[PDB]
Amino acid sequence: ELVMTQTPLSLPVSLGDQASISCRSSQSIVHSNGNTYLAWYLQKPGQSPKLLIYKVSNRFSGVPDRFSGSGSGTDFTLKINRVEAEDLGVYYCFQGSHLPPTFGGGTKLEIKRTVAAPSVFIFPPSDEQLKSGTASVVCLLNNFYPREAKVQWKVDNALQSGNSQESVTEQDSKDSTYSLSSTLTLSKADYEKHKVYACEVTHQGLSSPVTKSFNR
Amino acid sequence: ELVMTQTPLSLPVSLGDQASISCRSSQSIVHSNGNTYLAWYLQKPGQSPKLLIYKVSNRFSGVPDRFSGSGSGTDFTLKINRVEAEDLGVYYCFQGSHLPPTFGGGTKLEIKRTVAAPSVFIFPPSDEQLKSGTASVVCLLNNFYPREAKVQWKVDNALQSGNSQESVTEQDSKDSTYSLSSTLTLSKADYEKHKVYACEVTHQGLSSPVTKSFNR
Amino acid sequence: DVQLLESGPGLVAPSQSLSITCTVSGFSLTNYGVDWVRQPPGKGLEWVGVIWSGGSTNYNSALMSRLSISKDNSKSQVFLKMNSLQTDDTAVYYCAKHWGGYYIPYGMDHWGQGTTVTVSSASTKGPSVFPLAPSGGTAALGCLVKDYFPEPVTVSWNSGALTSGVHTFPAVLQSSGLYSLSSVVTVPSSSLGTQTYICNVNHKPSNTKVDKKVEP
Amino acid sequence: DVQLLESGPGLVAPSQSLSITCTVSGFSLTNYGVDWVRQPPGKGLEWVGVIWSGGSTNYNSALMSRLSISKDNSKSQVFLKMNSLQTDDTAVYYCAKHWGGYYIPYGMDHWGQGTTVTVSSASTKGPSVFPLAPGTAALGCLVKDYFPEPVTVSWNSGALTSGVHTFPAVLQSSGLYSLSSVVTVPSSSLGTQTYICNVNHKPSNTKVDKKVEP
Ligand SMILES: Nc1nc2ccc(NC(=O)CCCC(=O)O)cc2[nH]1
Ligand SMILES: Nc1nc2ccc(NC(=O)CCCC(=O)O)cc2[nH]1
Repeated sequence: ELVMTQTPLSLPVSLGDQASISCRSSQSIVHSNGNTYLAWYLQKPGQSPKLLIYKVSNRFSGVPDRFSGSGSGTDFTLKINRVEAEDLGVYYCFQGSHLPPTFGGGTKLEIKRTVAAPSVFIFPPSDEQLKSGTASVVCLLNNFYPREAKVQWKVDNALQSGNSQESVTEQDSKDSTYSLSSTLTLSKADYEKHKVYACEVTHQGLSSPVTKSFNR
Repeated sequence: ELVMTQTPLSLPVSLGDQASISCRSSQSIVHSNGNTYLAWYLQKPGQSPKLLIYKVSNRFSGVPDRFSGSGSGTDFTLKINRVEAEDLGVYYCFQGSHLPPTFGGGTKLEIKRTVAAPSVFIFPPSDEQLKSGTASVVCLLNNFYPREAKVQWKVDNALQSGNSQESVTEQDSKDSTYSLSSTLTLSKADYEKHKVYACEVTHQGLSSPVTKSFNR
Repeated sequence: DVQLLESGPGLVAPSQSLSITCTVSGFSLTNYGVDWVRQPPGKGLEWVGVIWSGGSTNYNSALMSRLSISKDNSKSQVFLKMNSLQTDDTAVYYCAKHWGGYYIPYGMDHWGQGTTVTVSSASTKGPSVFPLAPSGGTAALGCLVKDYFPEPVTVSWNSGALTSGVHTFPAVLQSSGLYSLSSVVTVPSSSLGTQTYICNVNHKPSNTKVDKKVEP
Repeated sequence: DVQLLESGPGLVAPSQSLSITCTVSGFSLTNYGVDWVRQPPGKGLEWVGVIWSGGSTNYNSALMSRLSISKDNSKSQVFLKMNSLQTDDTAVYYCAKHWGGYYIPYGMDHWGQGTTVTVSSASTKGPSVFPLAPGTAALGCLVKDYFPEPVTVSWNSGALTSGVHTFPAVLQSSGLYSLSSVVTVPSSSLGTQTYICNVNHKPSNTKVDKKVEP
């Protein structure tokens, strides 16, 4: 059985720069009929995979000329010229010359754009939820770059720990930014034992750490 | 970051033949100080990994000379001469020249020996279990080769399906055989409705299917 | 116009069997092969198997003892079955149509949406949905979708009418073994008084449909 | 003489933290580096990180934002901690001592037995143990309905080693595990010789010694 090896696993590229991805096979994927059945697929966030390239170097209908496939035998390469926001996602190579066919591990294209500070918002538990016996406080960090962001919860000015979870979105296809939500969860009892709930946010696009808060 | 590619995934070898395992690095693992930090580990069934080779080709104390490492730059090979029963398990390469160090995926060494038929045994549910409401019926196939075996349950000559589960041991380090259990789980009420319980076995080493059974 | 859609049961117990149907439109299964591909959470795409136009199949090495693919050309359906489900088998399962070539496809041109299979002994649960009640000329509002199992939920706004400004976060598994996420949307502050915002949450595995008005 | 032993909590709930202690003997942590390596069920070995003799550390790319390795040289102890655990993190976690070389080890020469971590919201459950009743005779124990892994099985306190086969456990639709352990013995022994399987399930702190009679 063949092994398809793709590097790098993750590939930070600046808008408008070129991207080069490697895909190697453990043996020749040249068929005895003389063709080499190697395809490249792109899977964008929240999408199913799409066919970019077939037979080493042939563009699938509707695939821009910025994308090109080359190589022979065991060593193949995808090149993307003038990378754009929309090119983001995980690329895979796929060998179909020999049974069983296999995908490579994938290479994740991450876009490097200019710094963007988050817009920060905080939300108190809804009344409904409180009357169900639990309090979710949410902090939202909208459309920022880079992904690295620090979020600290403070309850009556005491820094919290172990009582919250974060979710970050996939990088955005239109402007190459992230959004993050940290949710702080508490029993109603604990929630009502306190007054000021604040979310303190550190990010490279902010001048000092920004805090958003409310009094319960 | 480096990728270590090991092939094959699985390597069936005959007792006394040679085994050859490949380990490929996506970039050179020659350090700037001039050493190449590539080691090989064997992990035997139910054991922790053990170091065989370090710095490409140096045997660890106590490792027999049937084992040797060779190679350079990106392409490395472990050769095992005169494979023995005890050499069974999963071999892994390991690159230490570059941060972060990485294991390959592993190559599983399967030993190929002469045909051996299973000794078949059947066990009724214990009384203790019956008095709890469930009836487990166990069929055991002991010390056979090859691994492919067919176990069928029949209840009053009625072929069963989807009410039983198999477990197979790892290959044996002294005799290169497998053992296998098949458990037929039944509610107490469904058990007591029937009389004859039978496990029927088909194997390469058996000249016709062997049935073992009991009356409840 | 070419379509492929997966139909699955969402939640299967360990040891039990998975049955997925691909329903196909705009081409004939008599003239095209279909592949089955899968993707474990956070992990790479895996080729599972294929069913050729004439009805023959081929399978993945790792799964082929538990897999079987069949079809009904007359009904434009293709079936994947798989027994003895493991935790490992939790994945998004895609069917993809073959395109190009003679006896080996040049690629997979059209894919279904994927259907999500979680392998687990836990029981289905529909979400509780709470409002997130509402920057400079801009307002964030959203919905907290809490305590549901298994994935996915679908979230929309104003029955799909409101598309721009939406961020539906990846789910996070809580210590309770239940999932939670939040969908947010940025709106004009000048609209809050005249426009109503209802978030539409759909959890198919539990057959639950919840519409929550998010008021100031 | 060199020994490494991992001590873990067996079952951690999703989103929560792991803390495993490696206790070491026969060498000084002031002189050697130790690695952490892990193995998801059925899967390959993954290097997790290291803590060098001097106290610096390095980490796995995939885990490094949730990982921290520290140690107490005087107590011969190394700690691994990891936060925000996912199902993914279910694995056997080994510590291994560094051997050879100057600033880069030639290899890892001694390893601990490994400790098993299941990331799950379910609760601990001990096994029910039932006999499998017997010139060669098979007898065994059925060890059923336990969560999480592992269980250990021995016969006659470990006196009886030969002809033993303890089977890989299977997960049942109930979300509980089950295995059997069997032993082949002389039929002439069945009247004179006693046969007890000793089952130990450390997550539920349960221990069952069952006597298997004809
Ligand atoms: N989307 C795809 N599904 C498949 C399935 C199988 C493919 N290749 C082969 O079967 C190779 C056959 C080699 C031979 O000619 O014997 C290729 C392929 N591509
Ligand atoms: N068992 C092992 N654990 C480790 C950890 C790190 C290893 N290699 C390096 O740190 C290379 C550093 C390269 C340099 O900076 O000189 C090598 C290694 N082997």
